[PDB]
Order: sequence, then C-alpha cells, then structure tokens
Amino acid sequence: AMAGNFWQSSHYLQWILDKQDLLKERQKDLKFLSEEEYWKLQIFFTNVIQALGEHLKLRQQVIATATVYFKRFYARYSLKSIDPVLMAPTCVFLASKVEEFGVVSNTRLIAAATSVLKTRFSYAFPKEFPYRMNHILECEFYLLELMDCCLIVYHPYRPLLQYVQDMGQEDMLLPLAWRIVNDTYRTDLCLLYPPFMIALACLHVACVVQQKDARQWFAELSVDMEKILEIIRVILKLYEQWKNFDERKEMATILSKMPKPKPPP
Amino acid sequence: MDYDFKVKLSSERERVEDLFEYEGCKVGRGTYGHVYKAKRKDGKDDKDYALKQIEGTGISMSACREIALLRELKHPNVISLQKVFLSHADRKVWLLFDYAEHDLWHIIKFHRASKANLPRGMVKSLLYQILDGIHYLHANWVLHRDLKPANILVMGEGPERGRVKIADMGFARTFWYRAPELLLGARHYTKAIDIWAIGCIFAELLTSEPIFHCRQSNPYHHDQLDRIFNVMGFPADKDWEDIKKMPEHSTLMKDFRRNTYTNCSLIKYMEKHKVKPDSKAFHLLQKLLTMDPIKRITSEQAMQDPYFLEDPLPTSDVFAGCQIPYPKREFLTEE
Ligand SMILES: CO[C@@H]1C[C@H](c2ccnc(N3CC[C@@H](F)C3)n2)CN(C(=O)c2c[nH]c(C#N)c2)C1
Ligand SMILES: [Cl-]
Repeated sequence: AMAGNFWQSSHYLQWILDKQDLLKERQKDLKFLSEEEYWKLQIFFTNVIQALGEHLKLRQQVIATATVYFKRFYARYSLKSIDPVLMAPTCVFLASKVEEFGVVSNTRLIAAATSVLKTRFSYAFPKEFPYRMNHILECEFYLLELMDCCLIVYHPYRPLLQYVQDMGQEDMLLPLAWRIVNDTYRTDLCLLYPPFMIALACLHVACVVQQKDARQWFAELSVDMEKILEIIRVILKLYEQWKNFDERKEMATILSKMPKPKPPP
Repeated sequence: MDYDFKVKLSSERERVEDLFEYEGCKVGRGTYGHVYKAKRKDGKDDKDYALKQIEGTGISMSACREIALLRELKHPNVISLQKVFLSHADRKVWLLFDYAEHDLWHIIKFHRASKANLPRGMVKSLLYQILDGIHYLHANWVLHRDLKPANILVMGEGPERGRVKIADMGFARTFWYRAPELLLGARHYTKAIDIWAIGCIFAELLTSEPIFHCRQSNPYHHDQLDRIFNVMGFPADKDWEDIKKMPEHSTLMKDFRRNTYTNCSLIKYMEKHKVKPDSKAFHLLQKLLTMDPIKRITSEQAMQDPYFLEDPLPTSDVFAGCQIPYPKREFLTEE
C-alpha cells in the first residue's frame, strides 16, 4: 500500500524536516533538559514502544510506524503537551490500525501497557500505568490531527531488503543491517532523511563491521554519498552514546526533569 | 494533557458545524456513514461540497484506511480528500471532498427506468476513466475491494464536468460485483477482484442491467454463482485450472452440474441485450469477465485495448459537451 509513491507522499512532502527547524522547536524542552538528556528520553521511549509492540505480538513494521508517529508528535510539540507514557501506547494502537493488524481491544491494550511498564520499566516508573481506554481514545484524536492525518510511513526495511538482494549478500549482511536499521529509531534520522538513505547507511556500517568490501557496489549507486556519510556518523555516534548511557540508572532522574502537563485552573 | 495546549488547540480547531451548512442535505447513508451536500458558511466559495460523517465513533479500521489512503492518493479519477475534521465531543470523523452531482448507480438507474417507460462515447469514456483510476490505485498497491456503480462518482457542471471520481477507500479487511473466486472462499483480495467488478460495471453500462443480478457469514453463495454460470457458462477444467484449490470447490461440485449451463455464454447473453459479439467492446468485456482471476486482463492492458483507439475516442468529459439529462440527487430525510 503506497509502495513506490515515496516522492509524492506526505512522509516526503511534509514529514522530512529541516534539522534547524527541529532544533528550534526543541528549544522549549531544552529549558528543562540538556540536549543529551532529551536524546536519552527519545532512546527510552523508542524502547518502551518496542516493548509494547513485542508484548502485543505486533510485527516490526507496526512498531516502526508507531515510533515515527511518536517522534513526529514530539518534533512539533513539547513533552508537557501530552504525557509520553500515554502517547506511546496510543501510537502503537493507531499504527496497528493503519498497518491493517487490527483494533487492539481496550483490555488488551491497557493490560499490555500496565504489564510492560511494570515488568520491564519499573526502574523508571514507580507507579502503575494510570491511563484507561478513554484517555487513549482522547489521545488518538489529538495524535491524528497533530500529524495532519499523515498515516502512511515509509521505513528503511523494504529498500534494505532490495539492496542486500542486489548485493547477493543476504545471509551475511541482512541480520546485522536490519538490526542497525532498528537502532536508527533511537535517533532523529527518520525525520531527516528518506528511508532508502538510512538503509544504505546501515548496510554500509554492516559491511564495515563484517569487513565486507562493498566500495564498488556503493560507488555504482546514483546517491549523494555525503548524506550517506552524515547518516553513518549519526549511527556511529549512537553507539558511543549507547555505551556511555545507562538508561536504567538515569531515566528516573531524566523523567523527573521533563516538563509535565499543567492541570486546568 | 497540558491545559494551555488543550485550550489553544480547542480555540484553533475548525469545526464542521461552523464551517459548513449541511443539515437536511444528506444525499447518502450506508456502511460508509452519512454523505451530505454542503456549502461553506463563510461564503467565500459558491461551490458545492461533499461532507462525509464516517460510520461509528473514533477511528475504526474503515475510517483509518480511508484517511490513510486518501491522504496520499492524487489522481484525476480518484475522489480527492480536502480536509478531515475530528469532532472531539462525539468522537465523529468528517471528510471533505468536492461534490459530484452524479454517480453510476443514478445514471444507470435513469437509463433502466427509461427502457421501462447516452452520447456516443459516454460508456467508453466512463470505462476508460474507471480503468485509469483503478490502474493508479493498483500501481500503488491499493485494492478498492468494493467497486460498484454507487461509488463511481461523475462530476456535474463545473471545471471537471463529466470526470469520473472513484470513491470509498474505506473497505478495510448484494454480491452482483463479487468475482467468483470470492464466492468460492478466496482468502485474499487481489487486483483481479477489482477487474471483475469493472467488467460487471462495463456490461451494466452497455445494457442498463446488472449482468449478475441475483435475489437477496459464509463466503459461498449458491444463487449468485448460479447467476454467473447462467450468464458465462460453467467453467471447464482448462478455463480455470486452480478452481480445484478453492476452499468451496467440493461444495461447487456437489451443488452444480456443468451440463445445466451448456447453452450459456457471455456471447449469448450480450446478444440478447443487443451488444455485438464481434465488436471491440465485447472482446474487452470478455477479457475483464474471465472466470479464472489469473486469466483476467490487467487495468493497464485494458487501457491499451484497441476499443479505446476505435471511433469514438474516450473524452475527458464523459458527457462530451452534451446537455446532462440526469437529474440532481435527492435529499434523504434521515431520522
Ligand atoms: C444516492 O446514494 C449515494 C450517493 C453517494 C455520494 C454522493 C456524493 N459524494 C459521495 N462521496 C464523496 C466521497 C465519498 F465520501 C462518497 N457519495 C454515493 N453512493 C454510495 O452508495 C456510496 C458508496 N460508498 C460511498 C462512500 N464513502 C458512497 C450513492
Ligand atoms: Cl472464462
């Protein structure tokens, strides 16, 4: 559904952002959090969405679409506008409908969020998930309108499969390149570059890791290799941040610094 | 939710009841919801609009597919989504489009009622435009899944006079337009299923009668298949090899005998309705109405058919400058 239509899609025409516009909108949240702490919070919530999706037995594509909705929401709005703890299952619930997986039942979605946060994220959350289905339904309306009803999202997985098939290196490179594409969701890359460019950067890093010579295959590409190197530098930087970051020791403090929604008068 | 964020959004939120005048102007009611002929209240346009309140509250699978797909699709023969209004109090979703005064259900009903009591290339142009819009959907891996005369809109007077607009992408997943593989338990929708529906519509445009007209949970439907065999004949093993693979094939063998439909064929059917079997129109209809889906023509191959090169050529305006004799749509008094 809409495969091949990237250059005429709302993902490309509206949701491929200018890095400076993104950094400018982030300044309102950077009054409470450092750039490093804001990045760590985005890593954290990508891992929460991943865990919610795994618990609900959702395919990686559903999880990826939900992650992009979450990033698109907080690219334009502050962390205080809507609680990201409510936004994360709401993104999963809507993506599952768009990806034609189905409507996750009220009890199943609420039990999965309560269960995932309790058993996998209690280092960051001391209290049980407080939201009910009416909150998710309310949030869904807000998320839909604040994304300008743009639901079709393109991911690097499909172009990656086409690239490794062309390379004739599926058995050796696909598992690692696919995992590296999973890792790119811990960064802002999906908001800044077309998916095929993120797939090429991941495939390039996989070749370097597995010491596979693919310079000629990469040179024969009609692509801007400067943008590919920009993406590669973001991936290498994520690995250094990943190494130095202990999410379990730091997230309860980072979540406390995060701007909270202001209650009504 | 942040209070300042909430009141700002509520202040900036465009409400359908404040932007459009539509009460009493319902023209459609079905599983899609409610369709109204609306006007702008601010009066900066004199255009007619089509406003749809999607069926049910929230974002159902149906509403989700319709919004997700129409938000991306851009083709002259596919209805264009202008705006989405999300009514927070009642959780209702409204979709805005241009208003198409006509649809094939009404145009066909007008010709059918006349025979009881078209310009040269109108039918050809309608078929070419349906094929063009379906080919665009299929090239983008979008199946319609429910093509019927009612969701094939045609613009009335204005800048897009006589332009077909394919409507209703909300079929998220009578049977007169259902391909026989669906009636035999096919587990998935395919491009071929849409092509069969286009073939039913084409035949109905030529004769004014639904070709597979039939009386009113299980995918298997006896009378509908019986009507298809009465028109097309019973498929031989060579005509549809993979018919054995259909989940209801043994039910088809138990309930049906080939010899019952021995003098039945599309040729004989179309002959009764005064359509010449030696015409390019007939040969194209037969390629669309092929029982075996893997043997059905593609929408792109149909657009390349020599029928579209034969006089008269298809026109952008299906009415070809002619006075539209079709009446305007009537307003339903929905209560
Ligand atoms: C006279 O009864 C009907 C008028 C309907 C109509 C008239 C004008 N505009 C629209 N739309 C604009 C875009 C969509 F919202 C539909 N729909 C079309 N009909 C239907 O059956 C129908 C089947 N599915 C949809 C949808 N969705 C409608 C016959
Ligand atoms: Cl046949």
